[PDB]
Amino acid sequence: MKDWQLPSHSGPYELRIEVQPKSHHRARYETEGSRGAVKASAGGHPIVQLHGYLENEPLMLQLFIGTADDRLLRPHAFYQVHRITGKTVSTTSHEAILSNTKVLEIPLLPENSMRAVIDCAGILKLRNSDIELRKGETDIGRKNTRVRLVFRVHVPQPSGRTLSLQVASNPIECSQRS
DNA sequence: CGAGGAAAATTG
DNA sequence: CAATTTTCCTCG
Repeated sequence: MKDWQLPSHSGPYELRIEVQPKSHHRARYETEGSRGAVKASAGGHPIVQLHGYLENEPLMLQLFIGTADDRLLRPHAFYQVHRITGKTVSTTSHEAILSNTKVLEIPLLPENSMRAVIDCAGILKLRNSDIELRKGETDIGRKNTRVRLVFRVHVPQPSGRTLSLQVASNPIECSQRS
């Protein structure tokens, strides 16, 4: 259900998420698109801050979404939707649709305290029945209503070594019945 | 306003 | 048949 006790670290640098949301996101449907977005049982929007690269060179962070499978990940289902609310502090946020995969290329400014708060992305539920007739693909069919987040950064050091990171956020789950 | 809970439909 | 889902409803 959660594995936050076994980090890999990146030398003298460390890219980790600050305030973490709950694993019970509320993804609505394309037929009832109205509510459902970035929130938690009470209050705890997700935050992403890098504490390591302290050079005058800029950096670009990318997001990699992958369903909550067992060992090898699968091609993301369809958790792709926009948002709307003055509280949508889009200081650092971006999206990138891929062949059955969703990614977010969020760049980091130079001296902006390396801040990247997440409060401008909602969540849509993937109608399993619609993904059942999909055939071939192994996206959210009918027994997998859970996806996983994988944050990855890539900052090349001007000397002889690349600084790449890979974090894993909690799996998004809309089904309430175990 | 959002979210959760419950209800329900359909599919396997 | 039960599994699982689906969408709604109600509620905070």
